[PDB]
Amino acid sequence: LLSALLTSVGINLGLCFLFFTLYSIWVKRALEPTNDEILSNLGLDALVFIRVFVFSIRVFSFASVVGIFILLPVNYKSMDNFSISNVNDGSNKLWIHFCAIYIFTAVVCSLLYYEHKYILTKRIAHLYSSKPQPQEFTVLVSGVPLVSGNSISETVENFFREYHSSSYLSHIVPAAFVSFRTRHGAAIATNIQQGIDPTQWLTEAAPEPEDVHWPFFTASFVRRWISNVVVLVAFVALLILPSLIFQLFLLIVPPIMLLLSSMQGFISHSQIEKSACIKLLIFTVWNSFFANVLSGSALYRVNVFLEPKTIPRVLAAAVPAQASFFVSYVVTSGWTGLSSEILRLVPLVPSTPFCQEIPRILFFGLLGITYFFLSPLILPFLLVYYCLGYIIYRNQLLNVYAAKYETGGKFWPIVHSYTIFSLVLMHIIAVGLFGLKELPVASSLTIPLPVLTVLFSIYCQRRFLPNFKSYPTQCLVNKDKADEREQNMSEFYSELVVAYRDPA
Amino acid sequence: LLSALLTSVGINLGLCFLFFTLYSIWVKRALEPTNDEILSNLGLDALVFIRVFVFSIRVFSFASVVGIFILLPVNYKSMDNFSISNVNDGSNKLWIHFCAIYIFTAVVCSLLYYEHKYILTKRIAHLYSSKPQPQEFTVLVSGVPLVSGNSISETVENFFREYHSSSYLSHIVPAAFVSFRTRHGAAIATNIQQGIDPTQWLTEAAPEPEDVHWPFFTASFVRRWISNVVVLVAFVALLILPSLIFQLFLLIVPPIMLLLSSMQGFISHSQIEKSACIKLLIFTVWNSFFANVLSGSALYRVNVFLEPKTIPRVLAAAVPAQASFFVSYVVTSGWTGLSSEILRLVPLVPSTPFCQEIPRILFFGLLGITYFFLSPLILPFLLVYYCLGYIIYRNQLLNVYAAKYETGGKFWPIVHSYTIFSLVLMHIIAVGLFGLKELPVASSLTIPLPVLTVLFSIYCQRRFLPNFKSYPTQCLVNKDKADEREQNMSEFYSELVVAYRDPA
Ligand SMILES: CC(C)CCC[C@@H](C)[C@H]1CC[C@H]2[C@@H]3CC=C4C[C@@H](O)CC[C@]4(C)[C@H]3CC[C@]12C
Ligand SMILES: CC(C)CCC[C@@H](C)[C@H]1CC[C@H]2[C@@H]3CC=C4C[C@@H](O)CC[C@]4(C)[C@H]3CC[C@]12C
Ligand SMILES: CC(C)CCC[C@@H](C)[C@H]1CC[C@H]2[C@@H]3CC=C4C[C@@H](O)CC[C@]4(C)[C@H]3CC[C@]12C
Ligand SMILES: CC(C)CCC[C@@H](C)[C@H]1CC[C@H]2[C@@H]3CC=C4C[C@@H](O)CC[C@]4(C)[C@H]3CC[C@]12C
Ligand SMILES: CCCCCCCCCCCCCCCC(=O)O
Ligand SMILES: CCCCCCCCCCCCCCCC(=O)O
Ligand SMILES: CCCCCCCCCCCCCCCC(=O)O
Ligand SMILES: CCCCCCCCCCCCCCCC(=O)O
Ligand SMILES: CCCCCCCCCCCCCCCC(=O)O
Ligand SMILES: CCCCCCCCCCCCCCCC(=O)O
Ligand SMILES: CCCCCCCCCCCCCCCC(=O)O
Ligand SMILES: CCCCCCCCCCCCCCCC(=O)O
Ligand SMILES: CCCCCCCCCCCCCCCC(=O)O
Ligand SMILES: CCCCCCCCCCCCCCCC(=O)O
Ligand SMILES: CCCCCCCCCCCCCCCC(=O)O
Ligand SMILES: CCCCCCCCCCCCCCCC(=O)O
Ligand SMILES: CCCCCCCCCCCCCCCC(=O)O
Ligand SMILES: CCCCCCCCCCCCCCCC(=O)O
Ligand SMILES: CCCCCCCCCCCCCCCC(=O)O
Ligand SMILES: CCCCCCCCCCCCCCCC(=O)O
Repeated sequence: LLSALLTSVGINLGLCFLFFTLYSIWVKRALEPTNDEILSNLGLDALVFIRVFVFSIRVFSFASVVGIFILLPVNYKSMDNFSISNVNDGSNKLWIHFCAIYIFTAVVCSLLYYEHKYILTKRIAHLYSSKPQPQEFTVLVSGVPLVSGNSISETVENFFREYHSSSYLSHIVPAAFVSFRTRHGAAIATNIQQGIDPTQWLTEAAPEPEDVHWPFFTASFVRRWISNVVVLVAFVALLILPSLIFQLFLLIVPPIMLLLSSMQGFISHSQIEKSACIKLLIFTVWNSFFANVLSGSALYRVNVFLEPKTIPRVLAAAVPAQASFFVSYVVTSGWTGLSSEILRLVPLVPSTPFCQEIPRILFFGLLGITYFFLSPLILPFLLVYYCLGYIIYRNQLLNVYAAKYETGGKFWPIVHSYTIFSLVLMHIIAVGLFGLKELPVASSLTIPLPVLTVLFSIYCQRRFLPNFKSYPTQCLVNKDKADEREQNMSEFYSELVVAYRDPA
Repeated sequence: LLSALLTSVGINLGLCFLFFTLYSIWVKRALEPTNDEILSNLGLDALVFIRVFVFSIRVFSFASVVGIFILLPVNYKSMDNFSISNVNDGSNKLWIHFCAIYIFTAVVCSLLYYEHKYILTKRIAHLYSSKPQPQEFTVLVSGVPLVSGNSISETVENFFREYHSSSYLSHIVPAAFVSFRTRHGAAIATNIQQGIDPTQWLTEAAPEPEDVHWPFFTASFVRRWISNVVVLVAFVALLILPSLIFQLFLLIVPPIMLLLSSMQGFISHSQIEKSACIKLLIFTVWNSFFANVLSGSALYRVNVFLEPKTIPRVLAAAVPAQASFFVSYVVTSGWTGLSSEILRLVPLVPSTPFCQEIPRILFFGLLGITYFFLSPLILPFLLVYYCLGYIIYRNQLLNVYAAKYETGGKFWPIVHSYTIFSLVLMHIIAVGLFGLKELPVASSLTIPLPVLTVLFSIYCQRRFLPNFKSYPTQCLVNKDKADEREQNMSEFYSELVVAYRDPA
């Protein structure tokens, strides 16, 4: 089998060039800038995207070295002879895999810990050095009460003038954009329930003026609730070398998810794309990983996940068999993805690659973590993909893309949570596998690993993640005070008050 | 069997009097006061307690009438001949039970809707008419940073003076009680993350000065985290007519749960008792309902709940058989509970009956809802219990109890959530039972009932429940402004600043 896999790779390389030819009928410039240049020139989303690649390179450089030089010779010309499945049942060499599963997990968790601190330092620093933006001082208020004898405008200003008299500026219009004097003031309007009735006078931080999903305002509350039901139904209906054809059809799914999320009741394109990103993560895990591992009907797969006590064995006995599939998958989707982006085949639309690429990076990471333990020969393919991606994307972000919004580093929590999922899924597989390999002690001793990993995640959920949703009082106050001395707020406020005028 | 059940009731009545005799070796006065007198004289917790009884009386007066005059004759001298189990398999009379399950559920949900509105009206009104209390303006800050060259006191005042300069008053002491000028000010300190690091400068509204669990402050953060692990372990270890003996041992469980919760890291006796209340709800559901229904070992019961697709049949086939058990249980625990309280056998300690009685009321409600559908003859026993309870407790709250704290109506969310659980469990049983009774159409059509019930619950979770955790800006501001005209805040503040002095 190894020579067939190498042949497949050669075929895919040949296809790459044939497609470039049909279409027609940089490294130093990408790598030299440092991360501080990325934060100043592109911003936090670009920086997180790059750090996701760095994280993956570190995770898999480690995994590749251990996988290839320590575990691979234990496991060991078919691909299978290099997998854990070639280890004798009951073997004490499985304790090497056991140590590796805790060390690898500890390393991944350590790397996540590091990235959380790194990214937050950059995020707090970004706030302190940046200029004030209209979206930082503006709240979108919705569910404005219908008051006889009064317009929506009158209802909104009376509410905010009465309850936020020290911070209210002005507003524009059953919803309105309300401006505040300070970031802290806006935080209060969005963090503390406003009216007696919590389902009205709803507050959310405003998106950028240029990122407002203006069609949002067309629908009434009932009308948009009806549409979000339709979106969910359509999403589920969507969920429920010829492999190239498969990949080519996957290339149109992101557009589907975006148009689908656009009618779900979001107020911004950032939310629509983030929502589509999440739908793609769900979609890819279901339609690529579980669909190929748990081969069968959609009903069969659903029934598998209704019986938790058997999941470890269903996956431990199903996943290893797909290692050769996934090498092909990664190579095909790898070059399809990278060539598609270089040649701009998608618009031939999101202003950034995040919606479509974060799910590719993360899906590959799922396979990397899962197969480090089970079949290490996948790891060098993933490592090459990530290294090429890193070079290519540093160039594409600097010279090709033109983001129409900034979301701080709000994609980072996706990466964290998805990574914990990848580790936990792998741990579940390992528990099941040590069971199948007749090493029940390891199977039992590995139960605490998912638990500690989840507790680690919870620690991070309480310790780091809240700062990606909002900034704390200490931070916002220090900046509001700095702005009072450093920024010309008397002009900022004149822009702020008309920033959200509907440009029509 | 019916004559044996009547004999058992007669025996229990005889035992009641024998026990009163050994111990020794009002209705108009309880019922005449209205709910406004309860709110003014006893407060919101007493009012909620009474409304829980009113809710149960209305739920079971309805259920008793339908159960006894509509379903009972359909079902129909053993007790079993009056149960749903006596209905022919495949019978169209099961559509009566089917209609009754939706009507009953709609009625219970309607009654919950009503109570949520009623209770909140009383809660908002209570806030507007009451005098300011020290606990409304005080925040307990914990996780105060260790700063070289500075005391904890210095660290706390510098943080609040710098970030809450418009509202800070004073504080007393790795934790401190910090006072604010307004309720809104305190709300900001407790609702918005304070420091950069969310695990430090933690803020929580202070409990009453007389309700502070002072031992809390003895432990360091690590030391109390160690203890809460011990509490969980001890709790689980506790979880894992001779029926009187059983009930008598259950009477010591509340003391165990209270001492157990006292070392878990709570800051007040209100939290300890509420925590114990929750542990008792968990304990009773596990050790009384599931232990008797799912007869077997603890491991067996745990395994039952690891297979969701079979739960409906395991319970549908197990619960109906216990109807005679539960009639005896309700009668025995009913008189044991009421006589124990009248004679003060528990102190021969909580200042109120809430910790111990809310779980009795709610457990009985679980049985009422479950057996309305399956065996209606239980319902009159529950109805008598609730009616006697209502009379007895109105008297005990007015003349016997002396609460050492006020928690608003914070027990109400327990009642809501527990009630939704009771309805959902009953719906699960009904789905399983219509399956067992060969009426698969009803089994299928009942699936939406748990779903709508849960969506109703979610609606209430967003619509009503947040107001039981805190008051909204509109409410707090209207009151802070009223206090500026109506209350002598210049004296309140002098009491506020020393209110939490450790009385030692
Ligand atoms: C059998 C298949 C369908 C299982 C997949 C479901 C679970 C295990 C995975 C798939 C993708 C994941 C999500 C991706 C993005 C986000 C946004 C963040 O703000 C909170 C967590 C959250 C919401 C993740 C939690 C867990 C998740 C929902
Ligand atoms: C077998 C398949 C379906 C995987 C197992 C699913 C369960 C047991 C595990 C795997 C990883 C876990 C998640 C890891 C990260 C986060 C982010 C936070 O915002 C909420 C909790 C949340 C979302 C966890 C919930 C439970 C979780 C989804
Ligand atoms: C098989 C047995 C162990 C099942 C029992 C577990 C579930 C179904 C029940 C038992 C008691 C219930 C709880 C009682 C009190 C409260 C406090 C409130 O602020 C939020 C909900 C919450 C936390 C309830 C949610 C559901 C609950 C946890
Ligand atoms: C068979 C036994 C174990 C019962 C079934 C358990 C599940 C499916 C259901 C029954 C009732 C439900 C609960 C009803 C009320 C609340 C209060 C809110 O604060 C959080 C959600 C929460 C806590 C729900 C979560 C899920 C729930 C616990
Ligand atoms: C198993 C032990 C060996 C471990 C070897 C680890 C090597 C890691 C190399 C990571 C290089 C990442 C460079 C990122 C540069 C950047 O910050 O953009
Ligand atoms: C197990 C065999 C492989 C050994 C490990 C090889 C590590 C290769 C990755 C080095 C970091 C490259 C970072 C990307 C930018 C670049 O190409 O310079
Ligand atoms: C293998 C299961 C456990 C997973 C969790 C491992 C987490 C390890 C990282 C946390 C310790 C970080 C210590 C940093 C100290 C410093 O600041 O120098
Ligand atoms: C028996 C089948 C098991 C699989 C069930 C999968 C359920 C996943 C539901 C989506 C959870 C993520 C919610 C996203 C919230 C958001 O938009 O930020
Ligand atoms: C065997 C199947 C089990 C499936 C378990 C699915 C668990 C879904 C968890 C949803 C998490 C949603 C978190 C949102 C947090 C946020 O709002 O930021
Ligand atoms: C307080 C936080 C607790 C977190 C617990 C997270 C548990 C996630 C599931 C991982 C363990 C699954 C093990 C199944 C073993 C089996 O039953 O065969
Ligand atoms: C039952 C034990 C669960 C432990 C799971 C790991 C949770 C993370 C522990 C903290 C790691 C960071 C240590 C440095 C703390 C500091 O100096 O701030
Ligand atoms: C088969 C899996 C079903 C899902 C149940 C297991 C997941 C339990 C939830 C764990 C995440 C808890 C997130 C809140 C953390 C916190 O307390 O701050
Ligand atoms: C099945 C249809 C018949 C329904 C009959 C319902 C009778 C309900 C009686 C409830 C009385 C509750 C009195 C409570 C007094 C109070 O507010 O304290
Ligand atoms: C199905 C047969 C029973 C018929 C319904 C009987 C209703 C009895 C409850 C009436 C409300 C009593 C309220 C408690 C205070 C009191 O006793 O006056
Ligand atoms: C049987 C499943 C559905 C359960 C949910 C039923 C909820 C019914 C109560 C909501 C409607 C209340 C209308 C009140 C109108 C008014 O204010 O007069
Ligand atoms: C397989 C066994 C199924 C039973 C699992 C029961 C888990 C119940 C855990 C307690 C949930 C309630 C949390 C209370 C939070 C609070 O203190 O307010
Ligand atoms: C078949 C077994 C299923 C068991 C499912 C248990 C679900 C537990 C839900 C816990 C709810 C905790 C809500 C706390 C809300 C709050 O903090 O106020
Ligand atoms: C958006 C909120 C969704 C709420 C969904 C709540 C579902 C709770 C479980 C009740 C239905 C259980 C039916 C099991 C039927 C079976 O599989 O045999
Ligand atoms: C898929 C449909 C789910 C419906 C579940 C019931 C949720 C409650 C609906 C609102 C009931 C109250 C109606 C009165 C509204 C008002 O006038 O304020
Ligand atoms: C076998 C049961 C396992 C538990 C999974 C079913 C319960 C799903 C959670 C439903 C409650 C959601 C509470 C949040 C409501 C909201 O969005 O505001």
